[PDB]
Amino acid sequence: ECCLEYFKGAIPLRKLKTWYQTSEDCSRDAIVFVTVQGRAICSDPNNKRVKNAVKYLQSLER
Amino acid sequence: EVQLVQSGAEVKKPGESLKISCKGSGYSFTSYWIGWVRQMPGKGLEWMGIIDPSDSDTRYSPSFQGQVTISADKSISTAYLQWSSLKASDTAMYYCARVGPADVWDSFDYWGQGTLVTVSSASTKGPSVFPLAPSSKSTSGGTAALGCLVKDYFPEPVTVSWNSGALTSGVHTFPAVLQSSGLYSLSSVVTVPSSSLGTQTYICNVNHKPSNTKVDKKVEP
Amino acid sequence: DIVMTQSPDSLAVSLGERATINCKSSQSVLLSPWNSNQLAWYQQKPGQPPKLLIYGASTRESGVPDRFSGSGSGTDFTLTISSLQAEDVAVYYCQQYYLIPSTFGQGTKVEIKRTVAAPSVFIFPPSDEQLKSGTASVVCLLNNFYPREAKVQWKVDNALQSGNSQESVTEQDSKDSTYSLSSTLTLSKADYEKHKVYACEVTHQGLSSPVTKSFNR
Repeated sequence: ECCLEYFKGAIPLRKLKTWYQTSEDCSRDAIVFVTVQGRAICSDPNNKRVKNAVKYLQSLER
Repeated sequence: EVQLVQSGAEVKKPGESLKISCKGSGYSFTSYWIGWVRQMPGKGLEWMGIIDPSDSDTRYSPSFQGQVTISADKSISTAYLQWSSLKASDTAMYYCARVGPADVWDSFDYWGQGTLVTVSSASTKGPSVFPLAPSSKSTSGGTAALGCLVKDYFPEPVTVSWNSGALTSGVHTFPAVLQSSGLYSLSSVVTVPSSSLGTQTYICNVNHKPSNTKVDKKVEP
Repeated sequence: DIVMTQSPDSLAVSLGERATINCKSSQSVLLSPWNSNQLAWYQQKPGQPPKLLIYGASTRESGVPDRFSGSGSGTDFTLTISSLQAEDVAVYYCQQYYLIPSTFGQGTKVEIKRTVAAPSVFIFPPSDEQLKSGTASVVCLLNNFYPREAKVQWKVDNALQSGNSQESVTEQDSKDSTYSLSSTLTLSKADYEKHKVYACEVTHQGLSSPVTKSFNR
């Protein structure tokens, strides 16, 4: 249920389907992107590029 | 430089299958997405779908999903658009185009020349050429209109010249209309000096390559 | 989805004058973290593919002349041609690429404005050659008029014809900026010989009252 480590590469923006965040009980508590191929990408919630991607996805969903 | 080369015009019957192609050159083909855009006759541009040739990740417009298949073969730097069973309503120009590299998505920065697809149950047929004789009543400006009606052909196009190309001024060759028969009809007119009609010869030269048809028609009062 | 809408649908501007085309998106296309409006303008000339003119709402593509500019933000955008040149006659499309489907506006046709010119109306009876094959096409020609808007009315023995004619209009002439239109009335040889008066009635703003051109079979 938790991320073991954060993904270190570039966020593939065109491949993103959605996101969620994991529980606060997690050590590497994360924003998790889900790709259209169904892969998960474990990300630092405080990283600026992560935040920008979520803001884009939120605009699609709201 | 970047080129996208699309396959040639297609004339098909309803129910036939068709695959058209878009070949890239002069850039990294797998580095950019390719889109397909429909333009029905006299209408606007419709975004159909896009594909990432690196992994064949394909996205369709809801209007086209399940109606066409978009694919790509990266080993030959080619994208495709295909139908299993064409309908007359599929008659349109189809453009492929490259999506630019910007985030998140981008404009279409390069376009193929387009593939014209014509779907009709009609078969190849050369036209009949009828004169549009210049009126016997005198006109107000000392000018007369004459012409040729080029009727009942398939498919487009035909070409019309006058006096083997020697007469070009004052010619109007109109867009074909598609008759309820499924055959096309077109008129070409020229405005000429009234006083020439007695002595100047006027011949329309009609050519329809699909039927290998060449017709020369003299038009007299 | 985001729906793109352009206004006006058609625009006539004098050579040398400013042209303005508007584009509205049904939702914002401002990609905030990138401070870029995800909006392009394309130009399409007859028989050619579209060409990218402007992207990011306001950035001119390489090799695009300075007279083209884009402005606006969020949901309202404008394409301005500061001084219309002859080669600028085309259909202009906006497109959002904020998300996919990256949908296009419906397009705006830009043509040259000029003074009202009335059509020169001609009528052509079917040829004896055609009648021999069993069909009769009557052609009415409206030559060199402006504006494009013209009504053609077919009358056979004063009966208003319906659904038995088709018309075709030329592209704006490159030298005099007029249009020509041809209408064809098609009927069988039989129906043709049932009647006597064949009339083409033309309405156009260039004409004081509808011009009728006719012949007796």
